[PDB]
Amino acid sequence: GVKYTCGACAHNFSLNKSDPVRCKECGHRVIYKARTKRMIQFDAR
Amino acid sequence: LAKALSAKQKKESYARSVVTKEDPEERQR
Amino acid sequence: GNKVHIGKVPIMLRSKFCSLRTLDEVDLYKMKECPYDMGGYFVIN
Amino acid sequence: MIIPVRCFSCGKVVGDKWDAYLRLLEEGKQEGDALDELKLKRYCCRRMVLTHVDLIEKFLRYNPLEK
Amino acid sequence: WEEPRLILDQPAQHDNINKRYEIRFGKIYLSRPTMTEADGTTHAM
Amino acid sequence: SKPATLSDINKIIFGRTAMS
Amino acid sequence: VAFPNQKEMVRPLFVFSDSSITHPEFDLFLRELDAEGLSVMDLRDVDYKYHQLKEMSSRSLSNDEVNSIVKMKQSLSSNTGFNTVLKKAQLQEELEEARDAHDHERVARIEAELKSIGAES
Ligand SMILES: [Zn+2]
Ligand SMILES: [Zn+2]
Repeated sequence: GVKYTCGACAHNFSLNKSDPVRCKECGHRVIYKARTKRMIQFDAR
Repeated sequence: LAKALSAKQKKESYARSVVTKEDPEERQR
Repeated sequence: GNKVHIGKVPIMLRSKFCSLRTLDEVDLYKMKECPYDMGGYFVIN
Repeated sequence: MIIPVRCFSCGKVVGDKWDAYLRLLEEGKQEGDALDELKLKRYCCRRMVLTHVDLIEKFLRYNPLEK
Repeated sequence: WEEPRLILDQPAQHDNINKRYEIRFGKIYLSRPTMTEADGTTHAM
Repeated sequence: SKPATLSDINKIIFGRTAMS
Repeated sequence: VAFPNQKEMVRPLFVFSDSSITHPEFDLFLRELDAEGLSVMDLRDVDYKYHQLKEMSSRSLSNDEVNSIVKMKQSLSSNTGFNTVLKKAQLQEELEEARDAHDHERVARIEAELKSIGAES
């Protein structure tokens, strides 16, 4: 349901709150959440 | 004599390196 | 009578027993280490 | 980090002259002569290009975090 | 090697047998830093 | 024992992305 | 895999297409099955396969299974920068162990291997 990204090989996957926190392909122990989908706006000042 | 005494104190290495392949506490447990 | 593990000693960074001593400039970048970092400290927790 | 778009003091556009400045320095011109060639007369504008450090080249050497 | 010899003696009489128990400390071995995970695997840190 | 229809086979479609 | 009319064939995974099976394709498959004299999969078996796929897709992997998959892909791994740096560091540690043990034969092989792996750009 929620996207992640591996800290080593930059691979994208998903977790279901029951898998171990690991990369699928290279088995890194460090993963990062993906950027949101909400609209992002700045005032250019 | 100067060469021998200068190079005698240059060699100093007591600790020997090793490779750990498992968790050290395995023997204890 | 063989090798008995007597404890773990913290390693000073960029010393002879650190992993970053050998790494060249490119692998230092791949390891996310700054080449301007000089070492001389320890990482506890 | 990267060349500022405008001069801080007066607001002249200096962000389009970095590559030309590097080219002129490559050809062997002195820094003052290169700044003269780029028509930067006021020393406020000359300071912007003369003292800039390009840090983005160091930041780009780290592998991208998303692919 | 400052105090390389621990010594325990026991003049057992229970035929007098004087028993000395002693342990010697030898070489020190060091390794590169390693990380041990909860699942039991190890890898270079 | 009934024959499988098209929708039944479509329920078990396993794509190349799913295979990977 | 195997076509009904044709013979058995070993194919890689990428040959299959994500697009759904069309009506003439399934009709031709049924005609090939009738020509060979075979039947279609039962609805109970279809439901069993569907439950198997849903269970496998919704399964949660264990630590040992994840490590086995990682080791399998590492065996499949031709090259990866992080893994090359880790292997070079491990080789350097093995080299210092061999040097400290006064093993003049192993250290030459490790140096040759490092020279082959190295020379980056
Ligand atoms: Zn990964
Ligand atoms: Zn100005």
